[PDB]
Amino acid sequence: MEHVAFGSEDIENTLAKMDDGQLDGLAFGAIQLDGDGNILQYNAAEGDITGRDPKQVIGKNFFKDVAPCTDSPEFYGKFKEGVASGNLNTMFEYTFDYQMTPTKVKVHMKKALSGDSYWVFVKRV
Ligand SMILES: *C(=O)/C=C/c1ccc(O)cc1
Repeated sequence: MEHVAFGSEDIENTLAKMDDGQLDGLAFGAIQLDGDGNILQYNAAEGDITGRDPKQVIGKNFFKDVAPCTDSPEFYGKFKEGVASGNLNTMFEYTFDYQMTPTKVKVHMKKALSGDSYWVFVKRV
């Protein structure tokens, strides 16, 4: 696979500029968002967790379109606050339940190293 653990302290360095192929080798779901929440990258593990087809969701807005169950203070609010501050590093459990069997996950959102983009990492719990 790719040898990176969920929640690693330097994950943003390890995944910096990772192409879509390499991202598909992670053991956990990985989504890269711009500051508005548009999907830039979406890996295979995430698609397995959620059922979404990665290439279909890239370019969509995660909060508006793909994941309305995350359009809440508890998820989007945290994301939006992090984007506004230009800093984000949070881990929390959540349940994904839009047009899918409800699935509890652990989420790690972390600002990407460079630029202004934001990772959403997901694993099952
Ligand atoms: C709630 O609507 C959650 C949906 C969802 C979460 C994560 C994804 O990668 C895709 C859909």
